[PDB]
Amino acid sequence: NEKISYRIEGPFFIIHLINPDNLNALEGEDYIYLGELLELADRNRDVYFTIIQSSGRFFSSGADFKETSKWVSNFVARNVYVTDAFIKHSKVLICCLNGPAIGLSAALVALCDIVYSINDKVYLLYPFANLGLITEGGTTVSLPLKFGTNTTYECLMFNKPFKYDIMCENGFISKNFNMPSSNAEAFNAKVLEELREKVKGLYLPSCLGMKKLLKSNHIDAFNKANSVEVNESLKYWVDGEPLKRFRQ
Amino acid sequence: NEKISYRIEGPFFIIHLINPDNLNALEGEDYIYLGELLELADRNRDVYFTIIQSSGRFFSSGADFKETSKWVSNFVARNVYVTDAFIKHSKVLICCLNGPAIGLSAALVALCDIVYSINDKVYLLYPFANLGLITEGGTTVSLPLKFGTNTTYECLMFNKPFKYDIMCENGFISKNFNMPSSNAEAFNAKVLEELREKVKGLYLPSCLGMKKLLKSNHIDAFNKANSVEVNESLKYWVDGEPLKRFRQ
Amino acid sequence: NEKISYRIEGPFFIIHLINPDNLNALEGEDYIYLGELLELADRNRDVYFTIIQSSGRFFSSGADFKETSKWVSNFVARNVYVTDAFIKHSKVLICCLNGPAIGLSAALVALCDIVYSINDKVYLLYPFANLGLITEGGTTVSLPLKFGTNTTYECLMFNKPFKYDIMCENGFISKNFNMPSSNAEAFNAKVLEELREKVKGLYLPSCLGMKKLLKSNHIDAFNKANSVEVNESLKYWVDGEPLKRFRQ
Amino acid sequence: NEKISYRIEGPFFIIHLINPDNLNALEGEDYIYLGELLELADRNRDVYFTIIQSSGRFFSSGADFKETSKWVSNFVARNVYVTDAFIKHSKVLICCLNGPAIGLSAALVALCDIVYSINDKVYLLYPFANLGLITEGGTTVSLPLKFGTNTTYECLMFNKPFKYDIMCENGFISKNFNMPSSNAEAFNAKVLEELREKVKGLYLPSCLGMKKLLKSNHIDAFNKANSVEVNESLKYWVDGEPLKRFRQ
Amino acid sequence: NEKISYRIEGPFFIIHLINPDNLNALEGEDYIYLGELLELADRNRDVYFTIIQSSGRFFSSGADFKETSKWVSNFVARNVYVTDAFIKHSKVLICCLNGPAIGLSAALVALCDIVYSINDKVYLLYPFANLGLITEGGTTVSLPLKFGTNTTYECLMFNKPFKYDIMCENGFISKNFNMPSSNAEAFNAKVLEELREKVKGLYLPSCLGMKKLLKSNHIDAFNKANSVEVNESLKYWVDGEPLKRFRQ
Amino acid sequence: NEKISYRIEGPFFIIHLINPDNLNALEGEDYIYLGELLELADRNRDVYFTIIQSSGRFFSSGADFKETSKWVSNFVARNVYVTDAFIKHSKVLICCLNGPAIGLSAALVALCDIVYSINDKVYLLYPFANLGLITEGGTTVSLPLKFGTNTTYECLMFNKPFKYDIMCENGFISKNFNMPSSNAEAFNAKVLEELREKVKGLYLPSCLGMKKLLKSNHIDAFNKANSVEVNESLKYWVDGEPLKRFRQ
Repeated sequence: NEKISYRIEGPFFIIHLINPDNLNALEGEDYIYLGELLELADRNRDVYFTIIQSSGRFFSSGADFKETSKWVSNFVARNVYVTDAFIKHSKVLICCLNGPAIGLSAALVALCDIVYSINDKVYLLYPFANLGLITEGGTTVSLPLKFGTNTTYECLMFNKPFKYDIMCENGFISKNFNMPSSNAEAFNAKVLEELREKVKGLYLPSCLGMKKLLKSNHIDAFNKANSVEVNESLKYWVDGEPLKRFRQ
Repeated sequence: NEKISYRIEGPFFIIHLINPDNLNALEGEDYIYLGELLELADRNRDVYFTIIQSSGRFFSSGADFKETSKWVSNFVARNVYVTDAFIKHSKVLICCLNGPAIGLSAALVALCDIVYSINDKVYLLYPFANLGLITEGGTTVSLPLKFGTNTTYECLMFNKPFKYDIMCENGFISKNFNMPSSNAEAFNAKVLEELREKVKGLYLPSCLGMKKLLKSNHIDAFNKANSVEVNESLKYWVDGEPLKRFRQ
Repeated sequence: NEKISYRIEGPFFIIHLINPDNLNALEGEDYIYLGELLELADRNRDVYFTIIQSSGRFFSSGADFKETSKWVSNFVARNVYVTDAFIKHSKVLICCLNGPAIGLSAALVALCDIVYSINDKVYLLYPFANLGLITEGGTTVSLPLKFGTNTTYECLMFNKPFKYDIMCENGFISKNFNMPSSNAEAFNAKVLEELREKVKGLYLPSCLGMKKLLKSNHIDAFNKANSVEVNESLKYWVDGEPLKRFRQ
Repeated sequence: NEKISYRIEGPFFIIHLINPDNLNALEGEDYIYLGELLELADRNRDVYFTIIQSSGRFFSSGADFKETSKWVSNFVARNVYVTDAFIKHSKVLICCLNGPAIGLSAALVALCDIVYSINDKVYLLYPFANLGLITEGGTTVSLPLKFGTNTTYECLMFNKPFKYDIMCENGFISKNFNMPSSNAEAFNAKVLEELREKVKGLYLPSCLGMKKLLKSNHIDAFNKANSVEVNESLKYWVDGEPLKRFRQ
Repeated sequence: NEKISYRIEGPFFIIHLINPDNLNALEGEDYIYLGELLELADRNRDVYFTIIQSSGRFFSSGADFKETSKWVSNFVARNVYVTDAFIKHSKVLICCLNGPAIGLSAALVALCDIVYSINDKVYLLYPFANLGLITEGGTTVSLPLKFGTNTTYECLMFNKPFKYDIMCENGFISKNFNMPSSNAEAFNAKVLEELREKVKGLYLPSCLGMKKLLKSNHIDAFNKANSVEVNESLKYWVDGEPLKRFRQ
Repeated sequence: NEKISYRIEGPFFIIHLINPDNLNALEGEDYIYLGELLELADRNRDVYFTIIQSSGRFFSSGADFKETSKWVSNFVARNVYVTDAFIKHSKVLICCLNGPAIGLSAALVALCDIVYSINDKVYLLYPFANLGLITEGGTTVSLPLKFGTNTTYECLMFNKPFKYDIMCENGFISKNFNMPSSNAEAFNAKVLEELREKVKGLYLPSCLGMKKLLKSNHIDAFNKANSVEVNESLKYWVDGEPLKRFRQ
């Protein structure tokens, strides 16, 4: 893949979105690829942390759109697959939010264990109501969990962003680096520099044991959300509203 | 009913408490009526949102109190009935908090999906400990969910209000309109004006699909809370403490 | 026990850590004793509230460390026993945080229903990753519940404190008394003075009824966390990492 | 109570229905009394087994029937109370079926851990459909559990007995003593004689440990059945059908 | 529909398979139609029982088989739809087994509340292993429930029939009419004649109340089985094994 | 291991107890070894069925018994380990019962998916009450599931065998080969001969898909039983009763 790279640095398996010119819009095969990198990280016994980093001004603008139009099966398969990979991952998922994330890629940011922001202009947008669709990527559970149920209805029902202030107010962001949006690259490096200091001394397998115990609180609910979100959407696709809306 | 009106405006089924002289105190039949308006809204295929609006300085002061005194069966039936109607409603419930809500009507404000406040003097009071009673209207689940479990014990155990600051700190309020308490009517209009702009463009059935998926996270827990709250209270009624306290 | 006292004052069963010289470090038998005081409080029909108070500058520095080294069975038995006593207690648990709590005693502070702080220097530290161990004392459930899941991963994975600001931001603390750390004794008295005013008027059995309904939301999850935390740790003990680390 | 006696013989707390002239029909206070004997047995640390024995040709013909007619609250309270006592009992419940059981007393026979029959004419009848009522005494769970779900619908829907053949076919009866119905007294003695031989040698607290682990499989489902059976019946009582039918 | 008729006789909504020449093989639209008859029966407030009757020597031989071959979506939609209709039906489902049932129609016989057999040659066959498929029509739950888990593995793993003896041994059949297979018509009439006698006297809404309480024991498990059976099969379809096998 | 062999024959991974002189009594390391053979079978993508075969007149007489006596930790570790391996195994487990099984090895026979008996003298004995112990090897769930809850209390409470008649009455045995106990070897061969015929034609991965869906009905309950059985036993070991009894 040309749009996504990865490397391993000690106990950190680093994944990087490197298509800043297209706002790291991602296609179905890019979400499959992302899911296969998480499988590589999950099987590497040296890796303890999987860091998701991007580039440019946006973290990701979400799904890139260009009865064979029954092409929506490959769209739903790709969503379920990469959502499932984020849900079951056993290594510590850390998102470096270098800017806004929209759609499915905003959903994956909400499934990460720890999130860091470049600055206070980041936001998460879930435009399901404007696309004639419903929750996806496990957001049925992840948004009420991490932002509270009333805030969640305000954002989702009226297609409004989860902004920085709301993020800080719910503790979704562990640390804001307060750095210019023109350099994601320095933000990417300074997070890894800070991660290298905080793991010194620690017994890393302990991080994995805690995560495993922590993930069991909601693992059923996340897995069921992945399934009922798909099921419930089929009828939106059969009606055809998403198909108009997905064109302007 | 003279104390409660309703009208439909496009996709908004609007319910309005219009007894500002008695602080919109409500009797058992007023809670039944409220429950029957939610059934009318829930069956109207044009309605997508049910807005609960009040009048005057208070949203509601709660239950209006004036072996035939086994009149507590009609009090518990009315609580279960209207709590159940709020729990199962499939349209987006939006509360316009024009002032304080106390008791059962404070419980229904906590069951709404979205809440807006007129100003920073609003509060929610659950005086169960001062009435020799226990949680009701599904507050066993709704308060820890939307305010956090420690805050919940502080308010409930010592009969203390959930004030505006606590509300904003937990994101219970989506927007404070910062308007004088002498005009609920202008606050009621400006919320509907803002709701008319935010639904433009959206696919409304999408709002319902998300809600249905969202409500399933806690539907069992809310339904069981409605039942065990009643069960567990019976013995408080059999002792007689509420009966003294319900008189001064 | 010389390090822990208790007394009863009306409806308040008061437990007090009185070993400020050793930062109220506690041994296995001190955690057993704590668990037996909660059984005495839980069976006293006059008691409605169990207040946990300490002394000096620290609330508690946690476990005091000085194939017979299979002495870890008595360490795991003591943790399960006192965690279980906090989990099932039916009286209102109120912690007077007079300073930092670390380890197992930080875990018990997170199981209390209501927490008050002496001042803004208090913190909670869970150094499991630095000891080659995993979550304990029901923290698998209590930390994500009361601080949110992302904040929880940041603190636990990197051995970082849950500080005052994070505490206030999640509403973990009901009231900060803003008093010097040199006098826990005046902080202990002023909390009890304020508790004596807030219970006046109330029907105390109502406090117990609400708690019982409130505790049922998570009782299964807390009991299972107590068990799987032990189970999952055994292999950390069998490896031997904790044994080195527990020495410097 | 004149209709019910009890005695203790080593580790056996023996309860005996001794009103053969009225077919051991039982009134509300007799079901309360039965429930209080199970509390005495449950608290006696010497008792390991609670044997329920009757007299005459019937084990029990069920409830004995002779807005004050809101006397149905004391009928529902008595059912919930004695059902709950059978559900939570921690000692081995053994029923000596000396003949047919009908109604609520047939429900309690289905909640016993072990059942012995005098002869092949015993039967269990649940006439809920002929009384304009619904399942009670936890039969919603106990009948499908111990007789299978299709057999259960055939018996309940059409008011038909669970006969001996059906009982043996599902293993509801551990042993048929094949003795005449004219002597329950010899059947009562020969069961106790056989119980005295089978406990010799055994570690009795082991019987209690197994039961505790065994009861946890369905304890939630039994407790919820006790509650939803009552809830769901209220509307049958409010209609009035049971009231006619309860008279001929 | 030419292959399926229905009529209403007092409280019995009678559905009849009338294509004995093709062994009542059913196509996708015939399963949809069956599902729509259950919706008509479920909404008719006069109906209390829905009787499923067939004709000829077989109850049904199952699915009738004659990238457009992505025709398997309409095959999976039809299975989920009619399985769901049987799962949620609120009226008493009674199957008149006039002979063998195979496949999806054998699955629907296992979802009926009560089953009657014409004679001892009836059998139920689930040939999933011989078709390169997996459980369907909720058989994941219904077979272990009504036949026991070991018997279930023997039949399913090796493509072997659930025969009459196994049926009687688990109480799946309420009554065998012992009548020749050459006249389903007289068997159909004699069941309805016997149903007309057994409902006399009873309070029919009581049948519905019991069913509602009874169905709640497993409703979650049946609904989840309907979903995970589909999900898990997709990959069998993507491999292509069913497609060969579905041809000979 | 000298007492246990294994071989692979097409899709059958065959495990064989070959110590007929000691009635295939098994030690802790033999249960570990059994657990490691199930891991080898579970990872072999060619294997679809794991057949457990024994030798001589007994299938197995159970645990072979010959503060270092804190040797009970290695006894509880071995039980949990091999129980867990049987619980999670994904290949079809088939037990060839060549005679009686007692203790932990009787527990593993109850965890097999399919059971065949040599003749009608086989039995399963769970002597927990005679050893001052409680249920183990997941029998808390497996016995009530496969034999019914009343039968289960009769056998367990009074230390009585689950005999052949009870086995056939609950369908625990798929087929009795009716062969002399002097030749387990011919019974072992004739089962494999019959297994080779029944798999011909079938799509074997289908067997695995069904099993996976089937095992999910009770997987939580089996895993929790494995844990709470151990937990609850510790106090029986701390008392010391098992230690006397384990000697005569």
